[PDB]
Amino acid sequence: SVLTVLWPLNKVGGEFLPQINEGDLLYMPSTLPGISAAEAASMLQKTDKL
Amino acid sequence: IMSVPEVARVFGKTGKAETATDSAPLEMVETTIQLKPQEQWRPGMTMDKII
Amino acid sequence: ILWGTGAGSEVMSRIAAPMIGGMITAPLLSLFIIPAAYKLMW
Amino acid sequence: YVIFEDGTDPYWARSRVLEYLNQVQGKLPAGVSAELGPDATGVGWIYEYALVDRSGKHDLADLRSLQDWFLKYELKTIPDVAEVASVGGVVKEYQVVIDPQRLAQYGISLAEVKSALDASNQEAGGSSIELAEAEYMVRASGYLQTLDDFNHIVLKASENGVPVYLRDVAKVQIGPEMRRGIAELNGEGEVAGGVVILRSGKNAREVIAAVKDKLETLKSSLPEGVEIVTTYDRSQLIDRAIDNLSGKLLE
Amino acid sequence: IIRRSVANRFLVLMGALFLSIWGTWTIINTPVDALPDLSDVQVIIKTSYPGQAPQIVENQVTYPLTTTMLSVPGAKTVRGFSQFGDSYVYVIFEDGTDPYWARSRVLEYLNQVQGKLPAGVSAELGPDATGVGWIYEYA
Amino acid sequence: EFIVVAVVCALFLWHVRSALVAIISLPLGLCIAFIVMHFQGLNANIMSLG
Amino acid sequence: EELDNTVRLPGLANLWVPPIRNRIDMLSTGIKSPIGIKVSGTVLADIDAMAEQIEEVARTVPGVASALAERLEGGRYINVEINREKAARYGMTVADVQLFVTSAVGGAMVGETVEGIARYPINLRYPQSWRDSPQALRQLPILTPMKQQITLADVADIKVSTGPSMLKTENARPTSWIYIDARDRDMVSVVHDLQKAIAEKVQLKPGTSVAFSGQFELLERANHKLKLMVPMTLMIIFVLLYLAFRRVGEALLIISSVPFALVGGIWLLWWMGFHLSVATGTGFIALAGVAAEFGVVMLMY
Amino acid sequence: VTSAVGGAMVGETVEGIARYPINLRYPQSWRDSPQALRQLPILTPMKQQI
Ligand SMILES: [Cu+]
Ligand SMILES: [Cu+]
Repeated sequence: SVLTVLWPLNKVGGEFLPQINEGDLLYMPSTLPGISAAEAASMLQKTDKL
Repeated sequence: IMSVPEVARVFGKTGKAETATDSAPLEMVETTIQLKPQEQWRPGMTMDKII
Repeated sequence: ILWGTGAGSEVMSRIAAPMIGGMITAPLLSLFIIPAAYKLMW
Repeated sequence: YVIFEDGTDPYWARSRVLEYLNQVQGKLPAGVSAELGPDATGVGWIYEYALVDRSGKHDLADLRSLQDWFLKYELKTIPDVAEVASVGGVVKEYQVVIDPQRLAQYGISLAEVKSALDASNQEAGGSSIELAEAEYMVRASGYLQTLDDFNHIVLKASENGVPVYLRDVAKVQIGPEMRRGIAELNGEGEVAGGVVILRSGKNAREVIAAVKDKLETLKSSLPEGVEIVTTYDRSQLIDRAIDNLSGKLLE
Repeated sequence: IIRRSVANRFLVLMGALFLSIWGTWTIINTPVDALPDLSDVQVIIKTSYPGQAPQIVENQVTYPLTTTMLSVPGAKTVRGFSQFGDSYVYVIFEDGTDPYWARSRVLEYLNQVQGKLPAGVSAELGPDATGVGWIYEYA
Repeated sequence: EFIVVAVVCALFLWHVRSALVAIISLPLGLCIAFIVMHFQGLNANIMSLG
Repeated sequence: EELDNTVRLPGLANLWVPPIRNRIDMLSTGIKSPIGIKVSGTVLADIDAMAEQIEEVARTVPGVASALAERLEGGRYINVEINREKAARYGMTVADVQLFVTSAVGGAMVGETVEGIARYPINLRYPQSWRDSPQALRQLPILTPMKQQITLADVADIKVSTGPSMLKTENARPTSWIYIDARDRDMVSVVHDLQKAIAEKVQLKPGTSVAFSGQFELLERANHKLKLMVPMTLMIIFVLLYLAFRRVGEALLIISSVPFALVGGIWLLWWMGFHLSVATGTGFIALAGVAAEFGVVMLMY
Repeated sequence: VTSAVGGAMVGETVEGIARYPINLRYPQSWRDSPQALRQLPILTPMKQQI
């Protein structure tokens, strides 16, 4: 019966600790170094509409 | 000081040295004298006989 | 705690499960392996 | 030196003294900086080491420099070392020497020379500009970094001109900053090295052990014909004391 | 050993309601948060330049700011972001160092630095809250 | 949890002031833990509660 | 899913996080990447040129080591290198050339006006039209100390060039922190072989040191301290195992006894889908505690 | 008496994480002795040489 667990303990599914749920969401990307301040306030309005 | 056959390394500080501890003018000669271990090199000769 | 979560139960599960599964398993263990092991130990 | 009764919390202590330090900063000249002592007591000095060159290839002025920016930074990382004090050597000094006949001839006052000197070794920027979609940062040269550059400084300049260059009133040569402390090793000669200092009350043995492990690693990056001789190692007395008494008790 | 508590069943109950009145007030009044503070222990030293560049923002200000800082007690790392406009320097201590003691120590060498940076530049001591600190966002 | 616990007990003891025994048994244990955290500060984060 | 799929755009890689954990995320100056190599250096040239040596080496040394020397350099800059000789002929202090590069070209604020408990700033600049483009900028009008009217181009050469978007540094010295990492394998064995390999055939330039960090520094203290704790925790346990009935036979048996229970317990994870984290370890601890209880009370019977 | 006679540093140049000082003085020859110093050449605001 113990052998049956060794199987799971060696494979242990995958992933560790939990990523907890908060009622809201933060959106953060990998963004490119240089952009206009004009384009920024724009590519944010659009983003805030989508 | 180096002549003395007992002494090993010697270091000469004649002034202050970049720490707010050392408050020594340039006349203040402060040399650290490392002393060779005692199997070397002498009979009689004690720490005080050295001084 | 295992089939519902309004807020903040993703963590309790991880620590909970071992109990249930281990608790179908732990009592059974007790029922059977106190004696067999005690009479075998002497 | 400021003194408190025995056993005042040392950190509380230094914090209190600091209280009125800020009031004083504005009241003293520019060249003056009021410095709060290290953290270690006088007892603190542990590992003293010297920085010698095996050959002549590496310059005396070059060593103080080697110990100052590369080393002192490597050894201030170790856990309980407070500050690592530099000793001896020569501080590379850019030196502008004026000539009294040259000044007279061109009528450029010393004040005139100092005013431009302070005024030609600075670097600045000016926002970005929306060329293409990306905004490009605007910057501008200005730092010194060529003796020739020190020469081409302007003093007396004129239209439909010609101008006076600093090279016209001074000889700019790299020199040895007036010495305020001189480290030496035997007859081996004048040599700059650094002292290690132990932030009050922390196993000296342990700290040194860490240091000796760092220096072994560094010798790898060291230049040609230069080594780190230990001038002093508090550690050993620490040892010699322990071995002596540990053996006694068994006996 | 247990029996010495039965000769006075009243004791443990009166003891117990000591716990009752005390219980209700300690548990209820106390702070409630989601998640534990766990950014770490640090001081967030921000500096502000209106517009410049990284070569100049580091060279001009965060150099004066990171370098004086190596020497302050408790400093594990003196790592910082320097960038167009601003120069943030983060200082780190071992876990559980008294946070206020902490920030006080770092401040020690801040005064030494004020005179060495330009006029437009003010070196700012971070807020008091951790990153977790952000609560009520309103527009 | 407490009523389900108590309900189960009732079935294994054919009812009883087990529930009363439960309000004494666990709520006080919860109470001591609430006190102890306060002693060493800490925050009532989700896990402490978890 | 729906969101990450909804908002797609160029240059934008989408990451979605919960408030608390996110805000926590930006201050902790941490290197998530399990491993990471801090390369300290006196000058940028050394460290970056070296940083690329580590891209190739991380890739070759067995392990799915994704190596990025620097994603940093990506800023676009305008370089006004001031010609001291050409500015000299006009008797201009480089300082003053800059006056046109700073207040005029950009627009550093030159004072703030009060309106009572209020304080708005005053900006002094050349019009938009003279700052529109590098060309517009090559003709920047500079009025010399001798009323000599000229253009910025006369006093300096303005080029364009890519540069540093941001600079990170460890202790006043500029060090590039590469992010190299494999996943789900305790990369403790992957570090030492790598460190000697680099030392054997790839050399570091004088005035430079190298260090590793990330998670790797973490386990060695944790894991090692945990492992020590299993003897410590067992030794204090055995003492408190044969205290009620006096004999160690039973203490032996409890130890044999628990793992079985853990077994039935972990198996539940598969059933529901739960993964094993420190949280499951904590569960497990609870399980072992409860079973040990009955072992004792049941042994007496 | 300060910059010329002695030589107070008048600025430090950067070489990246490095900072060496700049000294501005009259030559050795005009600082050799009190006599050398009694003849220190001072150029007045009115180009009066003294
Ligand atoms: Cu002395
Ligand atoms: Cu020329």
